[PDB]
Order: sequence, then C-alpha cells, then structure tokens
Amino acid sequence: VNQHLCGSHLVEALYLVCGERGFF
Amino acid sequence: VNQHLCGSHLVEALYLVCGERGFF
Amino acid sequence: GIVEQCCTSICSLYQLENYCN
Amino acid sequence: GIVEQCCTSICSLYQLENYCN
Repeated sequence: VNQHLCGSHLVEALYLVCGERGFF
Repeated sequence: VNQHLCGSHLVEALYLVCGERGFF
Repeated sequence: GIVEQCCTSICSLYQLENYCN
Repeated sequence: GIVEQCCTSICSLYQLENYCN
C-alpha cells in the first residue's frame, strides 16, 4: 500500500482526522 | 477537496485510522 | 458496506473505525 | 514539517492530529 500523503491526499487525510475545523 | 475514499486510497485510510492490525 | 459508505458516499473517521480489527 | 513527515516519509494518525485546529 502507498502510505505517503501528498498534496490533495494529505489535505483529505487532515480533513478526515481533524473534522471540519480542519487544521493549520 | 475530494473526500471519497476508493480502492487503494480507502485501504491507506484504514491503515492510517486503525494501525497495523488493520481491519476486516 | 464500507465501499458504499466511503467511496460512493463520504465517510467519517468514526465510520472507518467501525471496520478496524 | 507536515509534508516532510507525511509526504516524504510516512506519518501516523497521531502525527496528523498534531496539526489539527
């Protein structure tokens, strides 16, 4: 499995983990 | 942001959320 | 199942956690 | 930072949680 999170995939991961508030 | 998780992206999300044990 | 919930639709962390070993 | 940790290398849920608002 490719476990790297780059660009839009990192942003999706952050929205997933954090919720709508998102992140900094 | 594309928030859909399909195929390898779903499998990565599961390894992320669950850890190595993974999932069923 | 999980593909309907997460791939067809959008799913949350909590939903993914339901499928963890 | 986060791109080095998660994109160049592989990062964990806990690491991502460090960057949440």
